Amino acid sequence: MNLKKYLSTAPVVATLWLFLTAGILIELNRFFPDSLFY
Amino acid sequence: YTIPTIMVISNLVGVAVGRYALGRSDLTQLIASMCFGHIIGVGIVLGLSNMGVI
Amino acid sequence: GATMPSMPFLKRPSKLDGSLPGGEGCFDPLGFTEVFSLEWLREAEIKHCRVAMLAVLGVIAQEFGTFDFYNAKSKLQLSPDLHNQFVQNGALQQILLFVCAWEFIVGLPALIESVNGNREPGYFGFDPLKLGGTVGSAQWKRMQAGELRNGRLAMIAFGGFFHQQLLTKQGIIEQLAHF
Amino acid sequence: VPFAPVPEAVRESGLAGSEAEFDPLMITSYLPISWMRESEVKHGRIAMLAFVGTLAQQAYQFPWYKGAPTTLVGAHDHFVTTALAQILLFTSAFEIVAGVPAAIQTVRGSGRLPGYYGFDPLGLWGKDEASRKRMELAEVKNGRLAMIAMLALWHQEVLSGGMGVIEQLVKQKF
Amino acid sequence: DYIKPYNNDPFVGHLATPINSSSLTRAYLSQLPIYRRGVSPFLRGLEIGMAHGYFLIGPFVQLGPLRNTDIKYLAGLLSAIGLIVILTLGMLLYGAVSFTNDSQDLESVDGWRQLASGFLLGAVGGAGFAYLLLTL
Amino acid sequence: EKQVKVVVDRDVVPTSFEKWAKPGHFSRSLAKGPKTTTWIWNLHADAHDFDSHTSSLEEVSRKIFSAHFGQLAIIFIWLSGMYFHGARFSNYVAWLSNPTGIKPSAQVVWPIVGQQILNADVGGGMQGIQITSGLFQLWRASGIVNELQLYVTALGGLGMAGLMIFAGWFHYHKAAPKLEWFQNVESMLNHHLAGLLGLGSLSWAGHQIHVSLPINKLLDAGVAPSSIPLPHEFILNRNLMAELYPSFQQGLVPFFTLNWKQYSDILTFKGGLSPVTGGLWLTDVAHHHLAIAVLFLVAGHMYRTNWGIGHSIKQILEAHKGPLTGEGHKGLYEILTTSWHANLAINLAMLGSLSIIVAHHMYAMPPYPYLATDYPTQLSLFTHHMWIGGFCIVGAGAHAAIYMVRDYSPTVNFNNVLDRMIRHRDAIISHLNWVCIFLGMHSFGLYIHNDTMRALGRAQDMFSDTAIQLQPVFAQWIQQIHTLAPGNTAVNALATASYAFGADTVTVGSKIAMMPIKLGTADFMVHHIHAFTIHVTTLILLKGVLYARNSRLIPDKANLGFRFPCDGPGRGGTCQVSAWDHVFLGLFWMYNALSIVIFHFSWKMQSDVWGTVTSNGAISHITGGNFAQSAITINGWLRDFLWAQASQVIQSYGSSLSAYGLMFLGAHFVWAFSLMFLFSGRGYWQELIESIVWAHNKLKVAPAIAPRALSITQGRAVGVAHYLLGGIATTWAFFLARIIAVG
Ligand code: CLA
Ligand code: CLA
Ligand code: CLA
Ligand code: CLA
Ligand code: CLA
Ligand code: CLA
Ligand code: CLA
Ligand SMILES: CCCCCCCCCCCCCCCC(=O)OC[C@H](COP(=O)(O)OC[C@@H](O)CO)OC(=O)CCCCCCCCCCCCCCC
Ligand SMILES: CC1=C(/C=C/C(C)=C\C=C\C(C)=C\C=C\C=C(C)\C=C/C=C(C)/C=C/C2=C(C)CCCC2(C)C)C(C)(C)CCC1
Ligand SMILES: CC(C)[C@H](C)/C=C/[C@H](C)[C@H]1CC[C@@H]2C3=CC=C4C[C@@H](O)CC[C@]4(C)[C@@H]3CC[C@@]21C
Repeated sequence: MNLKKYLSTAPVVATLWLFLTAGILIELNRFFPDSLFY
Repeated sequence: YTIPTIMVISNLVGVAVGRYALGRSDLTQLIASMCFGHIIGVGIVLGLSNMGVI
Repeated sequence: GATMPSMPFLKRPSKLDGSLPGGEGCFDPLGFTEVFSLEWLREAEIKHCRVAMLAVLGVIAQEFGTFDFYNAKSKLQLSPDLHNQFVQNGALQQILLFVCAWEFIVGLPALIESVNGNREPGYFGFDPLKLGGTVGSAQWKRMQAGELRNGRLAMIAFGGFFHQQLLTKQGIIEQLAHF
Repeated sequence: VPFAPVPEAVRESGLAGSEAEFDPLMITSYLPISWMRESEVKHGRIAMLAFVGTLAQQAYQFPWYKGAPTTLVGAHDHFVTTALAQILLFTSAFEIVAGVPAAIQTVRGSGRLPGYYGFDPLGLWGKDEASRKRMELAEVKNGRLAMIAMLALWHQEVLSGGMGVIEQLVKQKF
Repeated sequence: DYIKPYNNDPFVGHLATPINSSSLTRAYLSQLPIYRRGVSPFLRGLEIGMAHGYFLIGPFVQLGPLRNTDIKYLAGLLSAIGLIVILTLGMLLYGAVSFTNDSQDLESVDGWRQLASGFLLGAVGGAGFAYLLLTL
Repeated sequence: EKQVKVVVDRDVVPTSFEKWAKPGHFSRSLAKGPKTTTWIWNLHADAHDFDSHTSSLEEVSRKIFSAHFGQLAIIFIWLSGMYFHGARFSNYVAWLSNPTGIKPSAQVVWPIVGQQILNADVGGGMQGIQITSGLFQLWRASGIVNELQLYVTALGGLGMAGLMIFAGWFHYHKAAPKLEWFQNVESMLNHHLAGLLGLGSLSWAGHQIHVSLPINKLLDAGVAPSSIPLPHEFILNRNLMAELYPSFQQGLVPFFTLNWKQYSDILTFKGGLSPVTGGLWLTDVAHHHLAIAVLFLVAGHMYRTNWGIGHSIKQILEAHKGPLTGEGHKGLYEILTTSWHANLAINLAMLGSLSIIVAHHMYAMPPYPYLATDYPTQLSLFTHHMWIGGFCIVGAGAHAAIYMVRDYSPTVNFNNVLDRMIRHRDAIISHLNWVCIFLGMHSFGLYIHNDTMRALGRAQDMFSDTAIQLQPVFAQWIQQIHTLAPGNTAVNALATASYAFGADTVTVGSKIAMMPIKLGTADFMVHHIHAFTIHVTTLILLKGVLYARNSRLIPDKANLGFRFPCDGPGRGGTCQVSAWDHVFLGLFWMYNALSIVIFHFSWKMQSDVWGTVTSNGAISHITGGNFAQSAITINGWLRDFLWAQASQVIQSYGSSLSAYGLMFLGAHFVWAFSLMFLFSGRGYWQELIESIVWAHNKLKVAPAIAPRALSITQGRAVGVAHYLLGGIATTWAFFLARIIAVG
């Protein structure tokens, strides 16, 4: 019953990391919309 | 009392055909023959009624 | 007649459960422990018992005093209007914040530990006043059974409180005093 | 061979429940005897309760429900909304918790006597095994007389234009 | 049981099925201008052509571009004759490359040349006869 | 006699996460470590292939029963999602108040990157994306009037999904049936015929009689949805049902007395569409469900199971034998009881055919209310079921080939229909190929000829109504017979089954619901095109299944397997010779056939059926009679259909339909990206990957998992997947945008 190892596999870790990245991007886009030319 | 008479006749016909086909007399054959007789009697009665005979 | 083994039902074959604190009833007519872990179910039952006891006493206590600084436009404590207004004013939002914090930071580790076979279900080691005595001895198993029974009664009484209030549009004390 | 001459030995003679072997259709030969016996005892208990309830409700009504029809059909239709609905809810709960699994286990090999529960508060079952056997045979014997009785009462009420059992026994017979 | 190997010898790439081989089928396939015993290549070609041009004229006269004009039959006949000439050209080419010098038995250069000549003559005559029938 | 008994193994498989941390554990080769990037693809390619994992049929049967439960749970979660979306983010009540004016919508887009524009002004207060799934019409037909019922249904669906999750886990780790179970085809068929379908239709008929009928009757009578009594009230208070339907006054007595004719108020056979909503009469639908339930129940007592009465499928199969078929159907029973691939092939072909039939029957005889007036929903549903049916058919062929390559046995298939077919497979495929050539010439050549004639100004020499005419006399005749059936062959039917055959037109909300679909020369040519494409795709699939084991080119294709790249550059070239490749080609052909089929339905419906009706009966279609003379030429199909109707999907920018336009472009990209994988080989990509790997090596950043190019078979699969995705998405966006912008 090694759930940590499974959660550490490539698909799970990749989906979690990309989900966090997309969430950060979206959150930044609603708090700071239509960002251009810094 | 035409419908009950037709249903009883259909049940007897079903019993005869069931005994012949299955070749045995038991509760299983009895219920199966009764089901067949009912499926034949219900249809005959409804068909005759649709024709105005009964 | 009956089968070779018996259950308090007097007509059932004893399940895997034997004699646990407050579990002498072996009340498992529908197979729930045969497929699901016993520790998981025990943890859930104790958590339900505790939250329900607080809810029953809370419903009765809320009908006497509202602190005077909370609007409380509705005198029915188990009504959706009161729940929504307290959620909007932030009181229930803060209860949710801290209760979720406890469940994630501590509740989840506690359940994982009890599911692995290390922590007894519903044992948080909270004994400020030595009321239960030593763990796993006299005054503890009996007290644990008492907690389980009081919690089950509180759960059934909370269901009754909610249904009665929603059907009579009257409080518990108000309904007890009139019809 | 059996109590009925035309049918053959219906089996189920070495089991418990009734010395007489009345199973002309040999339904037991194609169904579990324990399950059928459990259904039979359940029918008997329900029918006996219904018979007493029919002879009681038609004679006296509780202060509550003051205005309510006494006929089985009328009473059912008038109470199928709140009273009988609640009765059904609780009886169904009892069957769901203790009813269905009991029969399931009995059929799956449990040694439970069909129709057995631990409901013997006054200890009227008896001490001697013979007394217990006679008592069970009496419960089933008294039953099957209440099932037929309930069917007869319902038919008489329907054919008598909603007439009570005693009322019909005192006014007319046809 | 009706389906059997063509020559009663398995491992052959053919099957003796009902319409494939039958009393009626064997009789019909046989006796045709081709496959009939005692028929010179020219006679086979003449029969085949007179039977081909006859039905070949139909399509051109009935659905030709000039099917609505007063020369629909003549235009269709000319088109059929041209198609017949092209087919004869193909036949002669096939005989020129496929067959070599040997006895005239329909499988030689001379045999296929006679067959082609007969086919051309028969096709032209059949087309003309059909055109005459249509005009009359 | 065999006892139809249940035997199971307890705690056969332990429940633990130990195997979750070892990808490829199910395969002996995949459990030794990747060593290359191809292992990642092989892990997913052979994940659901339970027959390759173990050689035991019992284990495969258990792995299928479970995972079937998982898919059932997935379907229940999806259904719960649809119901919750309807209850929380949809204008269902507003739509009920004004079904014709309010556009169905159950999706609300979050305002984040300007995507809030997608919230179309569908009406009813809320603004969102218009749904063309027919969820609103279905819910209305089911009697739903308030969102509380939708919420309860969503909760019930979630509970059912949880049950299907528990059942799947329990039937693999707590109680796994043995191979004797799953081989009781007689019992499985009896139960599925009388319990899954028979009792299911019976229960639905009861629900319609007690819920759909009264609620819909009140809705169609001008009663507000909030004022209609609750469904339970119609059951408790029989007075209401009696008032709405006097037949209920008699109760169930007429049923038991065979006086079924007394149920003429609820069990009608009107035959036509309701003039108020445009759909089938709910009474006819309830009567139909009752009849189908009784018929299925009677059919469910045919096979023999644990009793003397019944039939044996093996005996019936072996009994059918003739002179032209030596052993008839002998050995087929053992084939369908020892190989899940054969059963899957038959079931997939039938399920796909059933879906296609469903599409046709649903558009012609709109069953749900206000379904015909909602052209977007009609187009989407016909096209959707048409596509799912075609995909299931291609899958059926693929699984037939799989069984032929792996589960085939010469002893079992000896002198039977299957063996006799494999014997003359050359006659089958050459004659079928000849039919395909003839169909293509006489179908596409007619179109090409018309193009050539119109371009030359010789319109008098075309295959049209004015010029040479090709009228579907047989189909037109069947239509006339259907038009006259309600009075000479359907005595009790009061109207034609479908108004598409004839009779009169039906208009609801100033919109045409269903009018006679007249067939002409254009329909003759398009129908022949459909037949031609179906013949070529079935030829490809049949060829792949018949030669799956061997052929004159490769004498031992079976030993090579069902899914192998090729035998090499020998014998002139043996590329795409395996059956899997035949399925790969059949996918493109099925896509072509289905695309042409949906194109015909869309254009014909928009030019001769769908449209508006002005007062006094004047009819004006979306594309007024242009299909009669424009669908007879490829130029017309490109100008009047692909170019004229695309203006809505290309000009959708700046509005709520902009998303569709975006998807219209994206799909194209995908369809063009597939070409990359279809016109290329892995040798070149492997060399390019070698150079890239050298670049990585120069920086000490090379990966342990040696990068490799996609396998030949994997490359073909990726190419076909992208091709189908792009094409179907392009036609999806085009259809949805065109039908939503207008009509
Ligand atoms: C699986 C599908 C299904 C299901 C689950 C149900 C379920 C139900 N149906 Mg139903 N029904 C169905 C399909 C289904 N139906 C079909 C296909 C039809 C034919 C179209 C009907 C037609 C139908 C009718 C007409 C009625 C129901 C009714 C009912 C409800 C009570 C049935 C009952 O026991 O009353 C029993 C009624 C009887 C009359 C019993 C018959 C024998 C009695 C004992 C006669 C003896 C005389 C006695 C004094 C009673 C006088 C009755 C007389 C005045 C009518 C019940 C919830 C009833 C209802 O509750 O309405 C809302 C109702 O009247 N159904
Ligand atoms: C994964 C990356 C990510 C990140 C970095 C953030 C960051 C932030 N979110 Mg956010 N969020 C995310 C994902 C993320 N979110 C997702 C996937 C959802 C669901 C679509 C939400 C929904 C959400 C809401 C509704 C709100 C925020 C808010 C906020 C800000 C509040 C301050 C804070 O520190 O809380 C940190 C928060 C996180 C790190 C994410 C936790 C999200 C949890 C699951 C709460 C959402 C509950 C949801 C309504 C119901 C169940 C969801 C289910 C997944 C369990 C903040 C900086 C609040 C805000 O607007 O500030 C004014 C607010 O109202 N988020
Ligand atoms: C021996 C006495 C008797 C009499 C006098 C009648 C008289 C009648 N019956 Mg009837 N019937 C009887 C016995 C009798 N039946 C019995 C014993 C049964 C049980 C087997 C039935 C079952 C039965 C049914 C199911 C039906 C009738 C119907 C009818 C009426 C019209 C049938 C007709 O002639 O149209 C002639 C019809 C045709 C020539 C068309 C043939 C059927 C088409 C082509 C459908 C083909 C279906 C498909 C290809 C095959 C099945 C597929 C499978 C998946 C289901 C008619 C008044 C019909 C009815 O309901 O009346 C309104 C009807 O549907 N009967
Ligand atoms: C494959 C589809 C197709 C079809 C059905 C037609 C059909 C036709 N075209 Mg057309 N055409 C086509 C494709 C097609 N074309 C294409 C693709 C082009 C562009 C290159 C053209 C360009 C074109 C032009 C320029 C013209 C036509 C014309 C015509 C008409 C007369 C042609 C003619 O005389 O041929 C002759 C046909 C035959 C000699 C024999 C046909 C085969 C026979 C009937 C088969 C019998 C088999 C039999 C049943 C087997 C069993 C028998 C055995 C057992 C005994 C005709 C209706 C002309 C016209 O004016 O249009 C009306 C014309 O000028 N076409
Ligand atoms: C009348 C009894 C009955 C019924 C109603 C069903 C119904 C079903 N069976 Mg099933 N089956 C039965 C008896 C029955 N079976 C018997 C006796 C055997 C052994 C011979 C099998 C062996 C069998 C196999 C091997 C498979 C099925 C599968 C399925 C499902 C097909 C998928 C589908 O169409 O989605 C429709 C889904 C629904 C309409 C939802 C309804 C679901 C509920 C729970 C009804 C099913 C009741 C269930 C059969 C018995 C309850 C057991 C109890 C202890 C809880 C479907 C739900 C397939 C499947 O999907 O696997 C899970 C499949 O692989 N059956
Ligand atoms: C009930 C339907 C059904 C079922 C149960 C099966 C079951 C099976 N199939 Mg089959 N098949 C089906 C339908 C079905 N198929 C259909 C409809 C087709 C035609 C498309 C096929 C064509 C097919 C082929 C050619 C093959 C199989 C194979 C197999 C077996 C292994 C599957 C596997 O492990 O691959 C793993 C599955 C994947 C890696 C997923 C691939 C994803 C594709 C591209 C679909 C993407 C859909 C999605 C909507 C895309 C948009 C979203 C995107 C942007 C992310 C397995 C027993 C294989 C086999 O037998 O092994 C030798 C085999 O080669 N199937
Ligand atoms: C739409 C058609 C299409 C597209 C888009 C491409 C694109 C590409 N080709 Mg190409 N090709 C095509 C058709 C196409 N080809 C055809 C028909 C042939 C003839 C067989 C070729 C033959 C060919 C050869 C021989 C070669 C290429 C090469 C390349 C790559 C060049 C480098 C580059 O620009 O990288 C930039 C990347 C892109 C342009 C792709 C866009 C980025 C994507 C969309 C982002 C990732 C996915 C995104 C997250 C969304 C998906 C999410 C998921 C959940 C579904 C590039 C990816 C060369 C190469 O390998 O370059 C090194 C190479 O040598 N192609
Ligand atoms: C001729 C009258 C039928 C009209 C044609 C359309 C019929 C539809 C059924 C399709 C099969 C064709 C019927 C003959 C077939 C038929 O039923 O023959 C009879 C025979 C079945 O009789 P048996 O004695 O073998 O019966 C024992 C077994 O059937 C046990 O059930 O079938 C064959 O063995 C040959 C199978 C195909 C033979 C090759 C023909 C392929 C051509 C396919 C195209 C058909 C025409 C297309 C439409 C124009
Ligand atoms: C598929 C089909 C069919 C068909 C049939 C047929 C086709 C028949 C016939 C026929 C034909 C197709 C015929 C033709 C013909 C021709 C003729 C009869 C002619 C003639 C004569 C003459 C007059 C000649 C002349 C000449 C000259 C002028 C010179 C040179 C040489 C010659 C000799 C050529 C059948 C019905 C079976 C079946 C169904 C359908
Ligand atoms: C989810 C509830 C509502 C239902 C009743 C659960 C029933 C569980 C699965 C249990 C209860 C009694 C049955 C039970 C009896 C005895 C056991 C022993 C134990 O090794 C588990 C299996 C096993 C052999 C089975 C599993 C299946 C049953 C039916």
